[PDB]
Amino acid sequence: RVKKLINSQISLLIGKGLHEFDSLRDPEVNDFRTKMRQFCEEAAAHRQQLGWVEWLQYSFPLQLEPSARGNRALLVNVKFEGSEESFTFQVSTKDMPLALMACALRKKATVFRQPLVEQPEEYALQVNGRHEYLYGNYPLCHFQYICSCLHSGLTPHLTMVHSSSILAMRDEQSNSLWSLEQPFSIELIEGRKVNADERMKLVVQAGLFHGNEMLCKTVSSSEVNVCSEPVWKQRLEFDISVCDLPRMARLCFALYAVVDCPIAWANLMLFDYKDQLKTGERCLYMWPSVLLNPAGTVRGNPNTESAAALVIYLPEVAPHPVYFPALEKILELGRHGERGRITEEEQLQLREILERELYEHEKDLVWKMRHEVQEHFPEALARLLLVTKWNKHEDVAQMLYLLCSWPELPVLSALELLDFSFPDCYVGSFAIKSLRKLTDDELFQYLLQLVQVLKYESYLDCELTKFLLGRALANRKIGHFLFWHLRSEMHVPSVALRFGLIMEAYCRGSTHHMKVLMKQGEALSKLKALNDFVKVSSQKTTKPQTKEMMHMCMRQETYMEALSHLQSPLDPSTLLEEVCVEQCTFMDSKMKPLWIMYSSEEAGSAGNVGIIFKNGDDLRQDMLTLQMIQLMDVLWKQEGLDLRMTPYGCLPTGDRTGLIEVVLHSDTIANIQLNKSNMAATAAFNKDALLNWLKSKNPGEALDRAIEEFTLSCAGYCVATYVLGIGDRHSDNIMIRESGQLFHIDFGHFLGNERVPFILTYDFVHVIQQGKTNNSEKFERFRGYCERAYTILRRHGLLFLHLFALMRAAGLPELSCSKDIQYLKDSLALGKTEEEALKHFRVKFNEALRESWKTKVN
Ligand SMILES: COc1ncc(-c2cc(-c3ncc(CN4C[C@@H](C)O[C@@H](C)C4)o3)c3cn[nH]c3c2)cc1NS(C)(=O)=O
Repeated sequence: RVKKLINSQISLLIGKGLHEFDSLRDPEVNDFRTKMRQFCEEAAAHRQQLGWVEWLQYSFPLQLEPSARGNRALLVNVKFEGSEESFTFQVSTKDMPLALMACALRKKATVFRQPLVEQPEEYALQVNGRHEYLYGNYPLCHFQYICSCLHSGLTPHLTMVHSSSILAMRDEQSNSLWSLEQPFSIELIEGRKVNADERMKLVVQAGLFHGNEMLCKTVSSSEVNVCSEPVWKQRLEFDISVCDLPRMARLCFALYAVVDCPIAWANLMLFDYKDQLKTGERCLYMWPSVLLNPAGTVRGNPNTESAAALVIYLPEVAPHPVYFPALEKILELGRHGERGRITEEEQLQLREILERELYEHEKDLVWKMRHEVQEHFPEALARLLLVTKWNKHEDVAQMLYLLCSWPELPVLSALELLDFSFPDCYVGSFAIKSLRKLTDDELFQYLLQLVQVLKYESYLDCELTKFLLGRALANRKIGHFLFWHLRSEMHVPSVALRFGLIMEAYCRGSTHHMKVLMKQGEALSKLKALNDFVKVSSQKTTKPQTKEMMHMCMRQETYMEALSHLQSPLDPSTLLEEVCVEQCTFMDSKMKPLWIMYSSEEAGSAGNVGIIFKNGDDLRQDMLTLQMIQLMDVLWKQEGLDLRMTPYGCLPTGDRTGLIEVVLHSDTIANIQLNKSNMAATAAFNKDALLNWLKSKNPGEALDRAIEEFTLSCAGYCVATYVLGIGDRHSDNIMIRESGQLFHIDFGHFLGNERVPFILTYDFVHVIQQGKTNNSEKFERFRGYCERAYTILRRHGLLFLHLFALMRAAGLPELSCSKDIQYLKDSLALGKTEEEALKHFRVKFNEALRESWKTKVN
């Protein structure tokens, strides 16, 4: 009964019935399902037996300040679970949670006149009405929650949770090739269901690829007249022996009409998932184009009824099955050869290119010196993997002999190896091996890219999937975001099977978390139906009329139940308790997004949270932009610079659907600049508006801190939008917080899409200068923040480039070519010394001040 129940709940949550994986009768899907179910159920068993602190590390992973992972006194209100009563203690920032625990326990002993059996060690500190905890040996200032409280001046509210109450949570949450010298060849039989102009002819272009690099030149078929069912029945002979074909070789096709006109493409892996070379007839269910697409999926289009179908024939090269030689035979072949006997002058020339795109002779020097590359320049592995002739088996074996004895490389170097430019399974396997040392916070930071890399994968059962599942089942937040990255792409036919299969495997490993996520999905189901109603309604009547009707709809028990008592998909730590129907509304833009507010008596002031549900637009690019700004913030803070950034949440959840985090106490620059009457912010000059509003919100001494907050966030956003090429910036997509904090919203365009200049808006220069026409003391202190922030990002120039290259797998239109990646290389001026790039930045900063000074004049 329960086995049947779990499957039906998995089918509903993943957004595809489990029976549909079975109907494929594909042994690759069936072997993935049994192997990963077993792998996931082991993690489940390991977890259900963890210690109580180890359970806190899984369920409530520490949220530490970027400064700690690698005095000033304060009031903290502490209480005990089974009591409404609480005590406020004066503590220090330098103090550990345990000192506060033993403190909380002394006052409870005096209040109850009993010398308490318990020790501070037995308890943990929960943030009031949040799935957040404060434990480990870290001062209060090192926790993201205490640090936050110190800037908004607020008192931290904590609850003492006993070890027995945590274990209660743990318990309630239970579950031979190299002797085939003949040239490679296929028989292109015919084409099916093709749709093209009857005037033209159909040509099939096939190509053999090892990622982006061609194994041999391309070949085109004979020009056969346009008709629905074209016929060829001709041999295609490639310029490569069947002995020379690498394990990860993909045969690519491109059907196209000509008098050029793309129609469809399709790719397949020449070797199956059991290392066996493929034989027999092959029907290719084609994907529609807009010619050769090597990066595209190697699985056929699921829509067999409408899609084009080319019939090929991989012939029997031998009378018995042929497998790719095992590692033991590979390492034995590559074990033989001559080392690099190079003179001091060529060793200097080698050091020049290995520390530096290179000429043909320069690739010959890397290859000869492949042992000195391994020995003295191991971090130059990727450059050596690029010089390898992946169309020669002896060359691949010599290379794969060095890779098996290659020392582990840093996380930075491992991320580059994950690229499609490195298609070898042993190279990919080596990348995950060097990525294991990634901490949970770093893995969280790069989890979006690692999920997109799943789209480059040639087979279902892979190291990257087992790695992502392993880390996801060891950490409930990683698991949370892994699920939503997969769930949000189920509508895309090319990944739906892969992604469907990963979530099922996850769900097997966490039955309780599937139930938690089903609750998020039920809430998002209601929000879609309500948002649709608002779209239709706003077209038929006034905003108060639609708002009231949204409120009536929300007040239905079905809605009240589905929309309340959940974990936020934006942040699993945030609990969305009682839905505040009176505060819910909708935005007046094209997609009419929903503004949903929540309150929690258990969480108090911190439990006033809201989420925005937006349906109609792809939100993935916003998310990427936001994650990139957040990374900058993390990087700046690791160098001691806090630019008071607002890296608010944005998470795609489904088809052109997702969530945006509400920042309360903020309004857009435009709304403030409206300069309305009978308000505190009303101005004598419109340039006074932002400043007047910062004054109204910040009385007395407080105003100076708001001007500083503005200056810091501004400098951070001026740099963030310049490096990322964020354009279409106006007063409607620029916001200000009551604390003085400036931040940007709605990122529709990045990376030029051409050559976006640095912008200094005189409205924000007027606040920086404290309303003074000239204030060089304050203006140049802001230029210093821009510079420092700019020169810190350049030091991690290789990281953003490594991350943005991986994001090319996402299929975002503004991230589709090397022109987009080049944009970042120019914005960070990576091909320059720190001096040159700085002088250049100043040229562009002064170019922006001259442009700002246009308004200043009037
Ligand atoms: C990807 O697109 C977006 N990305 C972000 C936001 C957005 C937009 C806002 C926002 N825009 C205006 C206001 C302030 N208003 C909100 C209104 C409900 O109540 C007023 C008191 C102040 O807040 C916001 C506030 N916190 N978080 C926010 C996020 C909106 C959108 N979509 S859009 C431009 O609304 O179509």
